[PDB]
Formats: sequence, structure tokens, C-alpha cells
Amino acid sequence: GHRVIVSDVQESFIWVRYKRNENQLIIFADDTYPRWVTTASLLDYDTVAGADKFGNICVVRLPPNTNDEVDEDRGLLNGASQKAEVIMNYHVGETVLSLQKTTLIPGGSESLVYTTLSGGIGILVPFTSHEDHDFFQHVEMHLRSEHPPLCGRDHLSFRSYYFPVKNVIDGDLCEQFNSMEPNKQKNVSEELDRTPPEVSKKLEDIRTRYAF
Amino acid sequence: EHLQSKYIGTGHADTTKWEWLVNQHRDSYCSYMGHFDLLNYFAIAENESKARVRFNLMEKMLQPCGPPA
Amino acid sequence: PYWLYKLHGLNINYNCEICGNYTYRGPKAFQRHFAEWRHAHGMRCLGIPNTAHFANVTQIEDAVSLWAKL
Amino acid sequence: NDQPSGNLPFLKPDDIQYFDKLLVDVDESTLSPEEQKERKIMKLLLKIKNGTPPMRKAALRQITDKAREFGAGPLFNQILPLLMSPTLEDQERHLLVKVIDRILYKLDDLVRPYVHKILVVIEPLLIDEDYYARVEGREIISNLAKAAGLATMISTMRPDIDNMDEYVRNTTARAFAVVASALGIPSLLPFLKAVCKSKKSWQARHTGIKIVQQIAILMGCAILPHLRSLVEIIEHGLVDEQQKVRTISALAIAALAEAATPYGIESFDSVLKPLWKGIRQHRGKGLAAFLKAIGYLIPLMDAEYANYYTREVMLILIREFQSPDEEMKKIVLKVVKQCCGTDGVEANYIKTEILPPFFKHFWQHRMALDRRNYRQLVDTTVELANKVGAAEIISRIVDDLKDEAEQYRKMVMETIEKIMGNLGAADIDHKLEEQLIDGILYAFQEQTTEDSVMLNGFGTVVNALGKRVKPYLPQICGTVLWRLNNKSAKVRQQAADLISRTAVVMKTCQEEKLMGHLGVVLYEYLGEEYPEVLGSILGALKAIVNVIGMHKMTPPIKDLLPRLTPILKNRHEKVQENCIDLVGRIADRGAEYVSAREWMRICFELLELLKAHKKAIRRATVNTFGYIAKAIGPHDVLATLLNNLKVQERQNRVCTTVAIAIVAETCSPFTVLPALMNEYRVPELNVQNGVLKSLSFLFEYIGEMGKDYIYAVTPLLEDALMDRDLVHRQTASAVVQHMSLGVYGFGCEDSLNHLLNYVWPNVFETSPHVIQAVMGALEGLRVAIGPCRMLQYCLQGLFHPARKVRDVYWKIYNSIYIGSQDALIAHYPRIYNDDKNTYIRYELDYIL
Amino acid sequence: NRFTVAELKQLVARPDVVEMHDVTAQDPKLLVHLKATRNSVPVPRHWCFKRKYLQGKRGIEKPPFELPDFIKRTGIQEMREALQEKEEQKTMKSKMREKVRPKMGKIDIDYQKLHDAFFKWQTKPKLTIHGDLYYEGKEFETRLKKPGDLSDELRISLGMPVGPNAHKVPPPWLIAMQRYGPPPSYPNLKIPGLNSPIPESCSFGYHA
Amino acid sequence: KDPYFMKNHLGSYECKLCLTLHNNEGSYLAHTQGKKHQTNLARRVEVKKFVKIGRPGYKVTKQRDSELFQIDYPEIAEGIMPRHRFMSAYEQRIEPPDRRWQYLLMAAEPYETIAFKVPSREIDKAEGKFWTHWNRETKQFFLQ
Amino acid sequence: AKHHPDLIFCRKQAGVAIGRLCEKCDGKCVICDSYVRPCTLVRICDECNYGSYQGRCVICGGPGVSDAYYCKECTIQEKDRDGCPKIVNLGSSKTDLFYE
Ligand SMILES: [Zn+2]
Ligand SMILES: [Zn+2]
Ligand SMILES: [Zn+2]
Ligand SMILES: [Zn+2]
Repeated sequence: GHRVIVSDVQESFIWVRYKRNENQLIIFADDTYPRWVTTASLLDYDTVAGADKFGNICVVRLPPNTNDEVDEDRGLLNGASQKAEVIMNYHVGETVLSLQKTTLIPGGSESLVYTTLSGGIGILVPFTSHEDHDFFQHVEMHLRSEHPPLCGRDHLSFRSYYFPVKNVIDGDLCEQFNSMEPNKQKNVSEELDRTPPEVSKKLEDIRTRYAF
Repeated sequence: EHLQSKYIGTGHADTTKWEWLVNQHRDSYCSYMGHFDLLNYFAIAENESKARVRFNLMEKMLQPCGPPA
Repeated sequence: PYWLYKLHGLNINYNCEICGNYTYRGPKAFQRHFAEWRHAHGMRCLGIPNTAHFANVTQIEDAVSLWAKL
Repeated sequence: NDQPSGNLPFLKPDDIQYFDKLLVDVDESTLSPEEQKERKIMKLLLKIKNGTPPMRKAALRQITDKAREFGAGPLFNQILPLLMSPTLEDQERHLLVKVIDRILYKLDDLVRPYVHKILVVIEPLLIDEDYYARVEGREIISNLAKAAGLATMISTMRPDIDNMDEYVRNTTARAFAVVASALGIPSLLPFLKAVCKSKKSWQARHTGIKIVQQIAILMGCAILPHLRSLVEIIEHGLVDEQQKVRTISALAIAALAEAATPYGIESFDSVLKPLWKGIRQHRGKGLAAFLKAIGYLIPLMDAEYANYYTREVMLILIREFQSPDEEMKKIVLKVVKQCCGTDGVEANYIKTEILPPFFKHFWQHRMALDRRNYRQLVDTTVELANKVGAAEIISRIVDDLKDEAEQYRKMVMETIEKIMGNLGAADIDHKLEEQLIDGILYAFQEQTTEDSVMLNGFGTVVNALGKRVKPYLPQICGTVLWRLNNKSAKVRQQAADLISRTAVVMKTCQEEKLMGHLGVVLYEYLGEEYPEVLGSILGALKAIVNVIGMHKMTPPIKDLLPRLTPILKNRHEKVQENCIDLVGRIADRGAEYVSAREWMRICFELLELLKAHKKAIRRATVNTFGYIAKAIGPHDVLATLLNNLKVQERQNRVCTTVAIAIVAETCSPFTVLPALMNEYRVPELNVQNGVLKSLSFLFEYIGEMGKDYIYAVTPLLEDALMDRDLVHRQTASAVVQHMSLGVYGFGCEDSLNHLLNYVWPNVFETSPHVIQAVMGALEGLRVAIGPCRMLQYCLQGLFHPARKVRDVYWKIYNSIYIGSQDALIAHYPRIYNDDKNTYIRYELDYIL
Repeated sequence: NRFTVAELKQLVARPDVVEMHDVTAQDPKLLVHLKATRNSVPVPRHWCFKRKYLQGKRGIEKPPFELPDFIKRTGIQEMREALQEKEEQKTMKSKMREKVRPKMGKIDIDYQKLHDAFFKWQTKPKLTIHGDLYYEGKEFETRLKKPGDLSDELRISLGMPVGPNAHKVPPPWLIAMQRYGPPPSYPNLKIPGLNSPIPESCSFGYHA
Repeated sequence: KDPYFMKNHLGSYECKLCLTLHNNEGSYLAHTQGKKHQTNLARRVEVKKFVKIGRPGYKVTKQRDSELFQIDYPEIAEGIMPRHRFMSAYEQRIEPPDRRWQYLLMAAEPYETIAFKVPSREIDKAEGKFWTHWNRETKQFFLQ
Repeated sequence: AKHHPDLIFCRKQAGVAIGRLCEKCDGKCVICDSYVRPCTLVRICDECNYGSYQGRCVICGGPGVSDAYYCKECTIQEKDRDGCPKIVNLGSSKTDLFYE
């Protein structure tokens, strides 16, 4: 409403203002990265979550000022002037072709559902408080160490395949805490200063709260 | 010198547009057929099967941009 | 000083046709002179607006063609 | 005038031929063609051969930077007759070959006529005595190889094959082997096939087979893929009429078989029948070469043929234990080692008839003198102990631990220490451990050298006996303490070292009374005037501090460390090293033992335990700074290290920036970080580069905890990267590198993109340290902010008009490309099609 | 062979960026296309200079360093400055005497204040976007204002008090604008007491 | 009293007119002598050095004229006549308050300079050729 | 090393022989020469580990004691996935010091 989010096939999201008094279509923001966006979805009045051909998922939130009132020659770097900024990049591994903000279970809360091209279906759920975010960050930062992937591919350097990862905790590595031998679970859990049933309770609470 | 003999695609101070773009196209083709899902995406856009797309890509890596200049 | 004007491109003649075939004893001073009151008025007699598109054109017949392109 | 007219150095009176034209001045006109150049390149050589090291490095840089201008002609006809003087030195010869290789990267493809003139000087470096002269010889013949190509080498070194002199022929063979290494075997393998089958004079065949032998002994397992086509060259030998050709063909077969282990045995099948006929049919030195060849072949063989060839070569080996000549003694001493390392030779056969004439004829005195007959004999005796047993060999040589030759006791102790290191001490009964305990005590007591072989033998033996050494600790320790009182000074050093070897065996033998006996004894032997005595005292006392607790030892640390703080002012490297090892262990594990002002008054002492030329001293003292800080707090030791930053000496400022990073991470870093950020306001150069170097080390040390402190120090590096003095920029670029790899994957990609804007204009610097610091920072930011961002920066400078910007931007693009080649696929720009070629990647462009 | 700046400006879809040297390249169309590609950054300014990128900062004197505010609120600057000015009076007699008899606890500030200032009061600095490279003059080009507002600095120099009363506060060109019209070049400028209400549109003026 | 010596932000020294950097204390004061500093000093003596100066106050004889000072001067033995100059009170050795008048200053080499206060703005002309006379033989000096 | 710029690495294909470091070199990263955060073992090629060359220091050529390692900043930059990091030549240092 009153804004347009034009997805280029190569560069990125280009914000466009439409005016009522005139009929102009004024570009007033674009993004610094190239993306090859496939589809996209609006989350707030500012932010646009998008997905690309190569596998990633980005979220581009406008800066807090970014005034739309631009009436009409130099650009900033051969483009627009208010460059938007990115507040997550994450690698999924498949070309994500559908993003949607919804609530999959009544009694739950909103969660960005993505449906990939190789059949998979995932969600990206926000964190409520910093204690949850810091706990899950330390859980997956332990699981990159104790439980490396099978092919030898480094997990941080898989999720940071094209662009480096930002503000996303991989819950598929976290939900392999329930799949180790119990000596490893006891080691990680005493490193977390909890007990492994409490860690598995905390680890499935996010899934049952947000989704299936 | 020794890089461009060993690690192909690097390039030097006198690398023309054609050599840089032919290394660009060859690395693009090997990453298309390397990733499964870019190959999925290029198979949906035609009705070709995956082996038809891989043969079409693999036969193009010899001279992808055209004859040299 | 001899080396100070041999390093700096000075007293090595370059000519800007649009300001009445004015002369310039330095390349740095030349590309500086393009954004000046004299050269801007010399394009203002042509009616060509002062932008950065017309940066290093000297001959009028190229400048009027370039402004015809826009 | 008898010395030339300036501050040119002193001419020795036999250097007045090569620098003869320096005593007369030219006043450069009326005699100045290129002659005024060559006299100049005369002068530089005198500044290199005879000068002070500033004159050396000045003339050496001035002769490398103008080697294009001087040309190989004058330069080599001056350098080469200087090396052909009969009155050189070792260091003058070394500086001359340094001068020759330092112009071989500049005169690429211009030393084409001067290859043979280089080789007739450089070829005797390969047969030289000292190892590093051999390495310089091999290195510059490999450089001459890669610089002169291949066909020039073949045209030069072919007349040196049928040459009359044997020394030029042998050195030509070794030169051919090193050019074969630097240019690959199959480049010149047709030439070896040519020269080895050439039949006009046998010396050409002998030379080519020598070439094959030195190729095999030079490059070990890189002869393996070309092995079959190379042994086919040699196998046309062994049937030549000359004994020298057959002998060197057998030696070449031995070198190839030692090189290809264990492989290629199918490629050796056409060699075994002339080898068998040769060892059966005749005696001589051809027997010795054939015997070395079969002794290297049969470990490459399958067990049936290995057993058959071993059991009918032992007859000749027993026949040649009586042999007088020394090279066949060395050869059968080698052949026994491989002929019993396999299955097939049963242990009773060996203990009945292999080893008794072995010990009769090989454990002599003269075999211990020659080093290549020392080490071969002891390594063969160890293998005979591997097969037969430990006790059967040890009981046969244990009575000679009490001999009167020091080299023979050294040989026997080295044999026994290698056996009991390999096998163990379970075999030795109680009737023989007293024999060897008295043997090693007498052998330790009566050595005249400073060798550590008796010490390591004692340590390995009493480690192997374990708990069975208990009724010898009264015998040993009473031997030790009376050893510690001597008019001699080194034998006290022999005693205390022994304690540091036998401290580990008394706790595992329930002997802590006697450790409590000799800790308090060693407490008063550390007022010793001699430094190397007191260093071994401190080593023994360190071993006792380890093997007991720190808090349950009898000269207790309440009054052991106060005695150690004046030891720490001793400038000897041994005493410093052992004293700060002990002070570091006391400082982290026992810091509740002294005054916490004593720690202050020794952390002023560890500022001069830097400037210590040993680099283990300097890296133990910074750990000691960290431990002292963890004891008494990171606010007094930090002010000490920040006062130390204005001292004018590196090796005293970089090793305190290390210490500031150590106290930063051993406490939490905020405890140091405002004070360390405040010292950037001190308007001196060394303290500002000190806080930048210490931030580099701090971020490298803390790693993933840099997410908290990056916003604090980004306004510091943004000020350092704007500063004129380029050491600020190289150290701030190092900080950007370590910080960028420390916050990877944490979402701090905005601060690094800020700092990249200031790092990136330092791309065009040409000082090598700052260019490698900025380029390490760029390839360390590539992973932090992405290859996309670094490709956006590296773009549009790739095709800039100037070569000076084009090559720097292309090498940063090469670093990005080989860093992450896959990730660049999404980030490439769109490049439209011209007339003849198509450039749009159309596959990415279409959409479902 | 090297066609001049004229024809190169004719050929390129964006002749804004093609400069004096790009005709002397080895591929001008590609170079000016990459110069006009979207989010790239340009080559540093000192590739053609003669002064080694910062050896023109010779004679200018600069402040030492401004510590960030959260670190300055730990008192470390005041204690450390007092300690340096105390140590600058010591002779070598007392400098080597307090090397063996040290009085410690000279600063000994606390750890809760430092852990607060690095974790509670941490401040985001003023960063910059990825295009904004650095050149030598950069921090002294700081000059990089609107119709209808006047700064406090300009109002002191003009003697024009900021107040809301659109007629006594106005700029002294008010009477002339009532006579001659509003700005020819600001058609939508609204001035309080002219074409905007006097007490309502008190921002001096506004484009609306 | 050097006005071009600067110490920069990192404890080195700089000549400000030459714009040159110097590492240590002794490398600036060996640059103040040298072809870079002297020629830049010229771009930005002997008779002054050898002035004999006893500093002896001569005897003046001021007198109100109408249509003049009479200085008795002992022997100079040189060709150069005594010289006058009008000087302002703005620059002085003590610089104290009340500066704001002019002095007619008289000098000749071996002996002391003499000053005469003028509070009126204009009454005469303190010029050399127009209005001075030198009775060198009797050694009385004139100026009106 | 990075201090001596004339030293070259082997850079051939890394085999299974684990590289070793001497007593004078203990703790060093092979590429960086930094002492902190070792993460990845060193695998030297087969020509650089043959016969008398076994168990020998990667940097020195002296007798090895401990296992060699890449640091974490070599691991995450993937400097462990180029070749055999065995420093081949001894050049212009520890040779004139032998000659002095
Ligand atoms: Zn000066
Ligand atoms: Zn490393
Ligand atoms: Zn190797
Ligand atoms: Zn080493």
C-alpha cells in the first residue's frame, strides 16, 4: 500500500513510491547486493524477505529514516540513493520458490514458511527473548564442534555459501542433539549447565510452539 | 605465471575480456551441474530431462562464448 | 624550478577549443579547468548544460553531438 | 698508494690482482666506455667480499637491482675467476655463491653462454664436505637448470662425459642428477638412454649409470613412475666387459631399489638372473656391489621368493664375515639388517650361526671410530635384537659397557638404549640387570665428552626397568651426591642432569623420601658460580617440582622462589631458560606462596628476560606475565608493560605487545582495553604501533569473543588507517585481518565494511611488509563480509589503463577467485554481448 | 586505434563516467561498462598522483585521539593522565627504586564499572556504507541546510532570533517577498505570514 | 627562537616551511643548516654585527622654533652621517601600558641612540634629505 | 614462513603422512607461525616423507617431536586445502649464520 517492491531478476529489491497527487513512480531505495531474486514476501512496512536462484534467503530492512518524499541525477553508486540494508542471509541449499508469513497452528504465532524446489518445506521463526537466542546459539556453536557433518563440509561454511550467514541459527543442527550418543549429550549439556532432557524439552518447545 | 598454469581461471594483468568471460561461463556451467537444485530449476524451465540438460551444458563448455578474438 | 615544472606536466601545451582555442600549460590544470566559471560560460554560449557528461570534450562539434544524444 | 682511494675495505695482498684496477683512479672520462661500468662492478665485489655488513647488504642490493643493466658478460667474467682463486675462505665462497644466485633470477635466459663457466666452478660444491655448501651447490644448479632451460644443459654437459679427469666426470654425473630433478626425469630420459647404450668408450656408460644412481639417491620416491623405463637402461649393464661398469650398474640397481620401496618388483624381474649369476660365480668388489643390490631388492619381494633368496644369501654373508676390506664390511653390515627383517630366518638359526661370527668380527674397536661404520653397526644390531630377542644381544654386549675406549662405550650404550627403547625390559632376567646397572653406572661415571648419549641411555634404561630399579636407588643416588662434589665443573653438570632423567622413576617406585632427600640437597647447589652447572641444577629441580606436588615438596615454595628471584638476573641463556620455566610453573600453580609484592618485583624482572636471544625464553616469560596477572590482577602488570612500550628496541616491544594480549585474554579483555586504548593518546611512534600490534595479537588470541569489543576499537583503527606513517597502516591492517576472522558468522559485517573503506586505499603501497599486511587483511575480510563485497571492490580496476593498478587489482581478484570460486557465480556482473561473441549467461536469466 | 573521449562518450549508454585515461585502456567499452556497473566502487584517487597517498599530510597538526564516551566514563583517562604526569617528575633514582620496592594499587579502579562500560553502555559507532572510500582530504571536506529553516549559527550572525511569531522573527527579506512575490524557483514554498499561517507554520517556512 | 620547528602527533620533528620530517632531536638542528632550509629562508647582516656600541648618551638641545634639535656629537671618523627615524611606541623592550605616541629617534655608530617624544600628530617632517644638515667639521648635528 | 619471504612450500598433493614439528618449533602454525588455536592436522606428501625424511620438522628439517597443525585462521580460510606445506629450500638464513 503506497509502496512497490520491484524484484529485479538480477540485482535486488527496488523500492518505488507511487504518489496520489501526481501519478509518478519514483525509485527511492535499492539494495547493494546482486541477488537473482526468485520470489519475495513483505514482513513489515519496511522489510522484504526474499529468496534467490542459488539457494539463499535474505531479509532487507530499510534504514530508519529513508524518507519517501523524493520528487522528480547522480545516484549514489550507479543506482538509487537510500541504500537499504540486510539483516539476515542464510543458505538453504535449494532454490526457495515460495515465502509466506503465516501461522501454521492456531494458538501459535507467525513464522516465515518457505517451500523449496526439491520438495522440502521449512520455517524461519523469530526469537522472543535474548535468553532463548543466546541459548540456542551456544547449542549450535557446540554442535558444530562435537557433531560435524558427514561429508566434512563445514557447517558455518555451508550456511555461508554465497553470502556470509547473519542472525540465523540452524535448527537442523540443533535438532541433532537428540541423535547423538548419551556421553556426547552429557558433555554438551553439562557444558550448557542443563540436563539433556531439559535441553531436549527446550529444543522441541520452539518447534511445538511455532509449527508442527 | 605459476598460478595460471596450476590453478586455472585466475588471470593476470593482460587478461582480455574473452578469456575472463570464458572462465566465467565455464565456472558457471560447472556450478550449474554441480548444485542439484540449479539443475532442477533449469530442467523445469524446459521439458528436458536432467541428463539432457547435463549433456547440453557439458557439450557447451567447449567454446561457450564463441571463437576467440 | 626546472624539475618542478617537468614533473607536474607544466609548460607542456594543451588547448581547449571551446574557450576560443584557449591554451593550457598543464594536464591537471586542464581537467581542473573543465569545472570553472570560464569554461562553464563557454558552454553557456553553446547552451549545453553544465553536467558531468560533458567532462572532457573540447571541440564544439563533438559537444553539440553529445548534447544532441540526450 | 697501496690501498684504494676511499672507504673501500682492506685489500689482502693476494687480492691485488682481481681488484688491481682500484688502486689507480679513473676520473671517469677519457677511459670510460663500459670499462667504467666493470670497474664499478669490481668495486661492489670488494664491498661484498671484504666489507662490513652494511657495506655488504648495500653492495648486494646495488648489484641485484642493476643486474639487468650490468649484464651477465662483465659480471660473470669478474665473479668467476675470483672463485677460482686458490686462496679463498669458507665465508667468501659463500658470499660469492650468494652473489651468483641473487643474479640468477635477474639474468634469466642470459646465462645461456655462461652455463659451463658456472658449472666448472659450482660442480665441486656438490662433493664438498659441509652440508650447507652442498645445499647451495644443489640450489643454484637447480636455478641454473630452470633458468637455462633443458637443451642448453645437454649441449654444455655432454663434452664433460668422456672427459679424462675422474673428478670432472663424477661431478658432471651429480650435476646431471640435479638438473634431472629440477626439470623432471622424462625431459632428459632419451638423453640418458642415448649415453648409457653408447658403445665407444666405457667411461660414457659408467658416467650415465652414475647419473641414474645419483638421480635415484637424490629424488627418492619420485623415480617411481619412471622406474621401469629406467631400470631397462641399467639392465644392459651388469654384462659389460669392464668391472667398473658392472659395479656401478649394481650400485645403480641398489639405489633404484632403495628408492622404490616397497614397489616396482615386477619392473626388476629382468635384473635378478645376472645378479644371481654375479654373486655365485665370482668374488671381489663386484661381489660387494651385487650383494648390496640383492640386500636392497629382497625386502621388495613376496615371501616365497624373499625366503628363497634370503636362505641362499646367508651362506655368502657368513663367508664374508671374515672379509678384510672395509667397504664390504659396511655392505654386509647393511645386508644383514634387511636379510633379517622379514619372515623366514628362524630365530634359532640366527642365534646359532648368524650372530656369533657377527659379534666375533664386527664388534671391534675400529668399527666404532668411523661414523658411517658406527651408525650402521648399531642400527643392524638393533634389528638383530628385534628378530632374536633383547636378552640374547644385550647379554653379548653388556660386558663392554665397562671398556676403556670412550667411543666403544658410547656405541654399546647407544645400542642398549635403542634396544630397550624398542623392545622393552621384560626379557632381561635378574642376573643381567645388575650387570647393566653397574655397566651404565661405570659408563656414566667415566666419560670425558659432553655427549648426552650416556644420559639418554641412563634415562631409557631406568625407564624400562620401571619398578625393578628399586634396589639400585641407594646405589645410584649415593653415586649422584658424591658426584656433585668435584674439583671438575662439568661432572657436576653430569650429575644434576642425571637427576632430571631419574626423577620420573622414583614417584612410580613409591620413593618420595629420597626425592625429599635430594630436593633439599639441590636447594643449596644453586649458588654456583658456574652457569652451566646451575642450569642443570635448575633443570633437576624443575623435574622434582613436576614429579612431586608443588605444595608438598621439602624446600617449600615459600622459600624456593625468593631464592630464585636473584637467579633470574643471570644473563646466561641456560640459567634464564630453566629459571623462568620454573618461575612460570610456580606462578600459575603456586601463586599463593609469596607476597603479591614479590610478584610485582619480579614482573619488573621479566622485562629484561626479554632482549634474550633464544625465543623460548621470550615465549615463556610472556606466559609468566599472564600467570602473574591472573594472580595479582591485570592493573599493575599492565601499567608495567605499558611503560615498557617506549624502549626503542624490537624483540623488547613486540614481546610485550604479546604479553599485553596474554594478560588481556587470561583475564577478561575489558580489564586491559581502556588503558590499552588510552595509550594511543601518548604521542610517540613506538607506543602507538605497540597498542596496534597488541590489538592484533589480542584479537588473534580471543577469536570468537571479538563480537563484544569490535565497536570499541573500530574508532581506533579508523584513526590508525588515516595516519601518514605506514607502520600504523600495516599494523591496523593486521588488526582488521584478525578481527575479521574472529567475528565470522556473527553478523558484524557492517563494521568490517566500514573498515574496508579505509583499508582499501592502501592497495597501491609498495613496501613489502605493508602490502602483505593489507593483502592478508583483504583475504581475511573475504570470508567475513563475503566474496560479493570484495568482488564489488575489485571490479572496474581489473581493466584499468595503467598496468600498476591493473596487476594489483588482478592479484586481489586471484586471491578472491582461488579463495572462493563457487561463491563468485552469483556475484558476477552482467556483461552484454558484442558482435561475434555471446556473453550473457542466459540460463540464470530465465524464470519459471 | 584509441578512439577519443568524444566517440567513447557517444558509444557508451552512460558517458558520465568515462574519463581522460579510459581511451588509453586495452578494452575501453568493457572498462566503461564496468565503471558504470551498478554497485561497484571506483579505483582510489591516488593511482596517478606523485605523493605516495599520504605524504601530503606533513605539516598539519592534529589532535591525539578522542576516546569513545563509554570508555571516558570509566575515569581511566584521568587516572592514567595523572599517573603519567606523576611519573614524569621521577628521577632515575626513584624510577629504579620503585622497581624493587613497588607501591601497588595506584589505579585499582574496579571491574564492575569496566564490565558495565563494555556490555551495558556499549555504543554503536558512526559507520559508513560500502561505497564510501577514503581519500586524503576526506575528513576536512565536512561542508557536505534547506529553505524555510535557518541554523542557530547563521541566526547569531544575522541577529535573527528563532521564535514562532512568524512576523517579528522572520527573515528581514519578508517585506520584500510580500511586495515582489515568493521565490521564482520554489513554487511550493510556503512562508508563515504570507501563504502559510503565522502561528501555525512556525518552522520559518516549508516546501509543501 | 625557531618559529618553524614543530613536533607532530608521534614524537618526531618537522620543519614547517620546508615541510620535512626528522626522526631525532639532532636531525632537525642539522637541517637548519643546509640548502633546503637556507634557500627557503631566503624565499620566505655583516654591518649589523660589527656596529660598535658603547651606549653613551650625547647632549641634546631642544628648542621651540617658529617660521629644532641641536645634538653635539663627538667624532665618528666615518663618512656616514648620523641618521634619524620616526618610530612608534608600539614595540619596546618592556611593552608596558600607555604606548600610543611617536618617538623621533636619532643614531650614529659608536655611541648611544637618542629618542624625542612627539605628542602632536603633525608639526614637522622627520625626513633625512629634506630637513637635516651635518656640520661634520664641528660635529654638531641638525634636523628640523 | 611469513617472516622469511624467500622460502617456498612443497605444494604437492597431500598424502596420509602426518607432519611433525621439532622441539624448537612447537606450537607454530605452519603457514602463519602463530601459536594459538590449532585446529587441523598437517598432512605432508610422500616425497616430503620418505625414508630418512620421516618424523622430521616441517619448517626446520630438524628431528620432529610433536604433531604439526594449522591454526584456526588457516582452517577457516582453507589454507589447509592447498598442498604439502613442507618448506623445501633452506635459503639465506640459518646458512650464513652457520657461516658465522
Ligand atoms: Zn626547513
Ligand atoms: Zn595459520
Ligand atoms: Zn611435499
Ligand atoms: Zn623446527
